Amino acid sequence: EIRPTIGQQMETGDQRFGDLVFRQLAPNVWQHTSYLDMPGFGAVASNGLIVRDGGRVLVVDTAWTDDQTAQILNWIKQEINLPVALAVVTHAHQDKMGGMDALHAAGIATYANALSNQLAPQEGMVAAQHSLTFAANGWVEPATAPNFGPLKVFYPGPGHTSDNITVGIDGTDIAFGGCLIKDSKAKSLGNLGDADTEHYAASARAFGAAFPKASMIVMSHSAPDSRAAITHTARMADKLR
Ligand SMILES: CC1(C)S[C@H]([C@H](NC(=O)[C@H](N)c2ccccc2)C(=O)O)N[C@H]1C(=O)O
Ligand SMILES: [O-]
Ligand SMILES: [Zn+2]
Ligand SMILES: [Zn+2]
Repeated sequence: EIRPTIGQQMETGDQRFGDLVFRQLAPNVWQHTSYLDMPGFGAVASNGLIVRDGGRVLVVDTAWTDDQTAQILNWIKQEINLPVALAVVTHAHQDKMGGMDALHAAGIATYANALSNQLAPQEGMVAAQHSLTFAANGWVEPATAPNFGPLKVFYPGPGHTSDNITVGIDGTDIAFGGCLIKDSKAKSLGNLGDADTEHYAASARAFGAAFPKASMIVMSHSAPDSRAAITHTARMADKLR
């Protein structure tokens, strides 16, 4: 059993598949979890999403590595057995974009914030194939996100990074904050090295206001939580200013 140093532990309802863990969150939504092993420190878990939208699958975030991301595709083939149409990746860091080459090799169309694509090489990441742009209110420009089905992509402003984006799943209780949101019991906002400490709190609140209905808040390094994760993240961020 994988017991992360950072990230949620395995609980009942989790399925181990190769080096990864999968958890069903709703009839057509699963959380993928992958682990980066740091010698002398242990494993760091990272979470993304898998969405079945009719007859295709949509992915939110890669795993840490190409091989782990290929394992996600293999899990999809074995458990869902539908074509993977596209992926949205939520900023240019390894936990979110480390497996882009695996998606590209499989013929999967990839999308990221234009800024993520611009930062990608500087951050050691392969850029997505397509760039999302955003209105001043944070909502994705519709023509840059064609055929996204239930995915509602929102740029909340600079926080964890300047490029961080978020994704709601229409028809479900779920909104995904990626690395921007930490859980309601976290005492740290994680790595603030690339963070905007002035604007973080407003960005966390903007995420909450963009997806006001969502009751299940999914994030990169904790199990899904209530909206208290948003409130708590914003309150920790208030202390940075
Ligand atoms: C879990 C993290 C503390 S690390 C991760 C990310 N860092 C990486 O992907 C690094 N490439 C990395 C280096 C060494 C060990 C683990 C991750 C970041 O800086 O936002 N997201 C951070 C976060 O979400 O707070
Ligand atoms: O990250
Ligand atoms: Zn990051
Ligand atoms: Zn992270």
